[PDB]
Amino acid sequence: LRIIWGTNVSIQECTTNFRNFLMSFKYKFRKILDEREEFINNTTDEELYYIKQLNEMRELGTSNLNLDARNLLAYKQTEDLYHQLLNYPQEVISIMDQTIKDCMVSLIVDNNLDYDLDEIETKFYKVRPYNVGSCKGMRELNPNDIDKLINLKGLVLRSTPVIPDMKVAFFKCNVCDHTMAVEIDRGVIQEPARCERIDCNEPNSMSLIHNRCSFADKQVIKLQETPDFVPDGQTPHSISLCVYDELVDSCRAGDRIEVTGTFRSIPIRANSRQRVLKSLYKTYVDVVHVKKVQITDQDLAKIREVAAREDLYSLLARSIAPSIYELEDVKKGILLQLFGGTNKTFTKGGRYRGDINILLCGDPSTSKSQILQYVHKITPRGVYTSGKGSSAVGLTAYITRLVLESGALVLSDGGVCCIDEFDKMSDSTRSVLHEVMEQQTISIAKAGIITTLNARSSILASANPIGSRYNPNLPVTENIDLPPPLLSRFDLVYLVLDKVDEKNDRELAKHLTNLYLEDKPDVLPVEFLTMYISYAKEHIHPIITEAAKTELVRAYVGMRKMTATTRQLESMIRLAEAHAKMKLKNVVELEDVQEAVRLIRSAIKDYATDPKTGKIDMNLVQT
Amino acid sequence: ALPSIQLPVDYNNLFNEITDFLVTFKQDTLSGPKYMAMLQKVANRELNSVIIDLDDILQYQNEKFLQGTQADDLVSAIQQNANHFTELFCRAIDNNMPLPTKEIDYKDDVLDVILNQRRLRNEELFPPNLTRRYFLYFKPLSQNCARRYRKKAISSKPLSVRQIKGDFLGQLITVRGIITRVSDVKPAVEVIAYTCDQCGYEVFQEVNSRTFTPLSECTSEECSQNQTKGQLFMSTRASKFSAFQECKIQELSQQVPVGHIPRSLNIHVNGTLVRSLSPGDIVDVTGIFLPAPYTGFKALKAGLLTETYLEAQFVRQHKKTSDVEERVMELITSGDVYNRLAKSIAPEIYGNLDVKKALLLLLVGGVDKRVGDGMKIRGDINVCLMGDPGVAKSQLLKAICKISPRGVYTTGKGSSGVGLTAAVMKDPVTDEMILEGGALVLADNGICCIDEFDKMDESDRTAIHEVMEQQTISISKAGINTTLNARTSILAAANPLYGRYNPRLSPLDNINLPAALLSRFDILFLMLDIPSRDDDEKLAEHVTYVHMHNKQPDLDFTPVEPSKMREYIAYAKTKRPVMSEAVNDYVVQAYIRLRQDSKREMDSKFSFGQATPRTLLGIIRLSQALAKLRLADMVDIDDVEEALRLVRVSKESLYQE
DNA sequence: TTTTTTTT
Ligand SMILES: Nc1ncnc2c1ncn2[C@@H]1O[C@H](COP(=O)(O)OP(=O)(O)OP(O)(O)=S)[C@@H](O)[C@H]1O
Ligand SMILES: Nc1ncnc2c1ncn2[C@@H]1O[C@H](COP(=O)(O)OP(=O)(O)OP(O)(O)=S)[C@@H](O)[C@H]1O
Ligand SMILES: [Mg+2]
Ligand SMILES: [Mg+2]
Ligand SMILES: [Zn+2]
Ligand SMILES: [Zn+2]
Repeated sequence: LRIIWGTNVSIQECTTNFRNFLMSFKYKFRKILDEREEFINNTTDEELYYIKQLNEMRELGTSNLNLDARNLLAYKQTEDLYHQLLNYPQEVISIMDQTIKDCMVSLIVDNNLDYDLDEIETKFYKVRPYNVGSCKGMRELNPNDIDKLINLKGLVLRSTPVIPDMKVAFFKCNVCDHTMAVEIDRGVIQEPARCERIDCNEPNSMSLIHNRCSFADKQVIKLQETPDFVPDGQTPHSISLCVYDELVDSCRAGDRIEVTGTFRSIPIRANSRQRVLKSLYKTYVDVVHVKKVQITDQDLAKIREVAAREDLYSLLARSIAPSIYELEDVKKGILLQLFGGTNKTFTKGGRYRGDINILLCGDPSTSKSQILQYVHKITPRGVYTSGKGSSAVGLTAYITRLVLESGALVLSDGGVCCIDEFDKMSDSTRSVLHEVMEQQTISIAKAGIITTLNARSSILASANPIGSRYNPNLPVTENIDLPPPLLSRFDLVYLVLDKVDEKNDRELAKHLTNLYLEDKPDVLPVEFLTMYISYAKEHIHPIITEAAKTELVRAYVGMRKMTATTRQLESMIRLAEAHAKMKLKNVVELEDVQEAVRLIRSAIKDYATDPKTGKIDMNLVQT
Repeated sequence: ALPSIQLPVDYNNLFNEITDFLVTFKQDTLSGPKYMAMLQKVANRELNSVIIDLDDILQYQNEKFLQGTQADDLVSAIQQNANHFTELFCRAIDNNMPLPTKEIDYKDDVLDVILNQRRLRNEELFPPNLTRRYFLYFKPLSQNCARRYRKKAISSKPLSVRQIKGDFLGQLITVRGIITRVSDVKPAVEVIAYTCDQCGYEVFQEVNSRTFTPLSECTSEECSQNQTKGQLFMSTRASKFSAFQECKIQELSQQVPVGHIPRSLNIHVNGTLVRSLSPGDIVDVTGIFLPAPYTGFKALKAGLLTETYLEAQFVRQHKKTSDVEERVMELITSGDVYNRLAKSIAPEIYGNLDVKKALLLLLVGGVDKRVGDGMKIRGDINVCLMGDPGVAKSQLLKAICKISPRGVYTTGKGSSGVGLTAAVMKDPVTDEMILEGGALVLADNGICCIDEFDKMDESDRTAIHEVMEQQTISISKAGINTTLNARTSILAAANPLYGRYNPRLSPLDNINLPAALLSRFDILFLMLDIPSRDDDEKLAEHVTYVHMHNKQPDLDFTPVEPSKMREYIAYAKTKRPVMSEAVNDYVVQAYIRLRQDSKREMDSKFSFGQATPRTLLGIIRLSQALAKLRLADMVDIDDVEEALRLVRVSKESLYQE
């Protein structure tokens, strides 16, 4: 028979059970295991999930099979195999991959489909199991956990460039030239003492020809343990997980990803010259599967239905920060920034990103920081930090080993960034931020390190007026006291004020008190909301409109006529673009421009802003 | 040439005595044998660590001597050469090891699965530690009995690092000190098993050194039987493994002689005891003190000089059930526990009972709340004390810091803002920037005391703004973009500009603080010192009694002990009450009234700053804390009015003039 | 030398 050493896990019985789990495994098994009998759909449930996946996989011709734990736990034959994998992954996964390969071969031959059986025989079919176990704190790991799949969550601190992973050794005789290939067993080579040709059998003439030898691809990624898992006692740990094969270079830095992989430990040479190994063992993990943090026709239908709703604008605005009371205009602005404008990358004149930049300067206690926390949570690529705890070097780029470290902005490139207490943040680091946001790119100029980097990301700044409470006596510009260039760089500026409105105070107190009532206290499903925003960004592409352009011209002429920098024009342009995107419009409209101007005036409180003196009438503010 | 030396010890006799003790000894005086019961749990795989209490050994020795025996004085014996005796105890445990009971845990244990298989193929063969799954340990002798007396010269007495002397090498000892740093846990092998296909034999190399060299060849018979030369392969599954961690304990400043730098000892921990320690926490540790051998070349370089380390048998913490429950119902039945505790706070200090009450409320802390939408509002409470110099403010803060189990004391000038929050050390090793937990990090789930907070730098003041309102600490310094939970409570001490308050100056001007800062505090106390002949006499009498008698004059008051307050405070903090709607209406009306007052009360003479939602949240936190003290499941309107009274008193102290 | 938090 075929059994796994030290486990009493019969490889033959394992193969038979996993085969029956491959064909004759209805998704009904999974759903019933998950109960949800009110959500069972015959087609999906009665479908042999894995057989359909294998058919679509042959159609795609890929050799990788993502696999959840629940499917194994649903099939009685493979329910035991689930625990077998949990205990002794490597062997189980190897047997399982072989079984998948054989099942594909059977499917092509059984279905007599015109397919290259050699290709499938050549296709190294693999299984990428996921959900193997409940996500456990990495710090919680202990030695006995070694040799087991450990579902893990974390943030990608950094990743190494791919490394040649020696695969099969190739030798050659130095007297008769006869060659032989030694496969790397257990990461070691057993060189032939004498020539494989007994005719020659020359001792030590067999030499390893590095170039002729076979190598694989390996990469390693540092993954930070999430703050949820770690305790207050100490800083989060990180593990340099070793990735291999296609999984290599399958994630950038700052990627909130959940990964399942076997827990691995190895010796380490105490003295490189000698074979003496330190008693303690280096520990790593081999990710068999990676989870990052397709819009189904049903999902698209829901998206378009919500788009049909007129409240879409205000509905999303409230949905992004459901707990926040009021502040609908600020919510709408940040919602637009989440949507972002259109990135018309002109072949000439450079690229023109449709980015949106919103600063929040106003009297404190206004939840601005809480709003920043929300924004960071929402954006899939979020970067939260505070100026005081932030450094310009660490913000954008940090020299290292000679090598460079990505800064906070770099970790936001293609995402949203949050800089709390932006006013407190140093003026020098402010100047650093100026050009990078202006060009959406980091320019580096240092001894031996001189280059530029992509920094296309939105920033959500939170500031406080020079006077702790915004002083209407001081002009708005004086109240903020920020560089006029920097001021222009930002697209929107909400001047939140704590006007003493007994009615509004009553209502906000009601909100907060009600929250207090429920120990654990409409709005879109944040997941569905994110899907909406994504689909809009990727598929929808707003384009300027004739009426829109005419109105923009007239509006900016008025602005400059009343200062209206050209960046103001680009700001309203990108804002109308993001509005159309919010409306799932690939074409801009006059109404988008009108909304852009309206919100521009709102955030600056232009309605209450004094026509002269640069001040704002607090009585006019919120009337 | 290795001359034999007679010594008054017979390991065979001592082993026999050990076996007799284990099988025989039971905690009958306290009450099968308790040690046999533990071994039975081990057979059940219920426990993987065994603690043999030297006090139990002493009790057994007393029983034998009273019976009359050639006692081997094991309890004393273990102290001189602990490690060999630990090995002997482990062997005895194996000898007296009971069979499994109920259901054994070898459902998938590869050892049990294959060890028998290996035997069936075969049908000490393998190292005893390979099969052994129980971590032996020794509890230190209780100093309360000190029955050794003349023998108990200082055995239990914890000794500073410098107090340690090479003579103590190879001997169990006790040390009190703070844990400077703790390494991350790492695995280590007691036994290494190689597998070679040619033999099919799984050899079992056992390693006790810091490092080892691989066998790389088969002495296994099967390869020898065929004359084949085996290519041994490491088998992690087969090889035994144990968790290891390293901790460094440093001398206490009190222990440190004047003009002498503190000394620190490296500590090795293995098995279950790993991770028991926590950095920066005072702890008393007992364990075998052993030399650390070198690598061959570094050994030749060092020669007879040897590194030394400590292997901790047991750990005792000076600070962190039913007994607790009865202890607390005692005070609960006593009643008025709130005011009783407030008075019990700072027994030295006289008066300011309202301040003590507010400090107690801060100690319990407000309920931390998280919303389904994902909102989380800081339940911690922050109070500022702004008063004329020499009014015992610093003394009060130090008293609180001592009172709270996790409290940390700090001064603005002595602490850097970066160090206060977190520091990025460029070169710990290899010039790699590393974040360092600041004083606040040390204060996590604890109270941080900041003196001369007015003298504190304004920039660092803004730095702490983030942490105090928002628990987490976000750091984007060079090479480190990270966030720290950093949940802690803040108490700040400062004095009015120009030293003391000026009635001519407005309260805000005398405060001289950013409005954002001011609001972020839940409470500010404007305690002021005015000459009052009668009050001065009373305070002087109290202080004079305190000097004459160290205990403060009883004044018909009874003060609960620190351990008791900490216990009751933990229990109360466990409550987490939920408030009611009538309270909502009351608090909403009060907040509206206060906001209207501020909206009309901008006058410098009576201007204390505009009311803010943070004020309402602080009021709610104070009410919840009051409920915690009263232990009610829900906040009561009484608590709300009490918190309002506290705030009103804080503000009116000046208005009283 | 160059870059770099951090304290002095
Ligand atoms: N409109 C609002 N809705 C809900 N909560 C609010 C609102 N305005 C203020 N708050 C609360 O007021 C508190 C202020 O928190 P912050 O986020 O620090 O305020 P802020 O606007 O960021 O001003 P800072 O940070 O002090 S400069 C939080 O507890 C918020 O929940
Ligand atoms: N009510 C009191 N009860 C007991 N001792 C008191 C009292 N008021 C003052 N003292 C003593 O008088 C001195 C007051 O100064 P300190 O306690 O050293 O610092 P403090 O100035 O009171 O507080 P600061 O301003 O934050 S340093 C201390 O020696 C106190 O012990
Ligand atoms: Mg805030
Ligand atoms: Mg003082
Ligand atoms: Zn040859
Ligand atoms: Zn062999």
